[PDB]
Amino acid sequence: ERSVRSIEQELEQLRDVTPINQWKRKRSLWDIKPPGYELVTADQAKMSGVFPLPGA
Amino acid sequence: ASHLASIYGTEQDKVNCSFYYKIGACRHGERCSRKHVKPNFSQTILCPNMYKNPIHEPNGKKFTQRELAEQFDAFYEDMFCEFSKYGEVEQLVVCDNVGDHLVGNVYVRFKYEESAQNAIDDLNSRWYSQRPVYAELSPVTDFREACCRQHETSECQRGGLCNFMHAKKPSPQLLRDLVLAQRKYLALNAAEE
RNA sequence: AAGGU
Ligand SMILES: [Zn+2]
Ligand SMILES: [Zn+2]
Repeated sequence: ERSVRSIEQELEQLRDVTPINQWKRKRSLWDIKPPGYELVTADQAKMSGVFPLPGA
Repeated sequence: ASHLASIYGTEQDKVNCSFYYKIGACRHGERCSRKHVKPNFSQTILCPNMYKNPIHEPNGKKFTQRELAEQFDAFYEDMFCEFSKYGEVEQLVVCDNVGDHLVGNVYVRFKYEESAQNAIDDLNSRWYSQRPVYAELSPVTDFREACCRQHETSECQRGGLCNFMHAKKPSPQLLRDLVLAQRKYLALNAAEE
């Protein structure tokens, strides 16, 4: 199959590129919860009304 | 005479909302007189009010122009890398508007429709920057029909209150490094079979 | 309930 050949030609081409699953994010703000909300899920916080959208 | 003319999704359509069909967000929201059709199958997802531009903060005019560019690149990198875990990302758009319906809106278009559905099912239970993440499917298909035309050249006289997307583009170095990194991640998940 | 066809 030429599918396996079309992959090895791209992997050797992308030798000096780091894959996206191995990017070292220095200051990622994901999964950071406010102080006190360690036991509160994201669904319970949106329904509580303490975190409303600018529309509401 | 080759095809019938339609007015669906247009500003002349008086039952469908043209602004929600093209931009994915209307200034009236759920109180609008015209219909906002929420798609069940879509490639584009919406995370309203995710990008908080420091310029619109009390202590957020203390940064210089070079520091502001690196801060937005850190945000765009933090978005593209996390959204890539839900499949292939075709385009990432960040809105720099001030209207309550388009302030800090983040649109992400995946290649497959199943990739977008799995994203909203996981983002609605996660957090970002001490705030719960709102995720929903957006009917936006072509961003060219939703971006402000007078904003690409010079600036729009309506300012931040424009009803069209004032997309804040990142640095070309980061955008190129993200596309090359995504193809490498997808090529690595292909030589397994 | 508009600027966008
Ligand atoms: Zn509307
Ligand atoms: Zn504008």
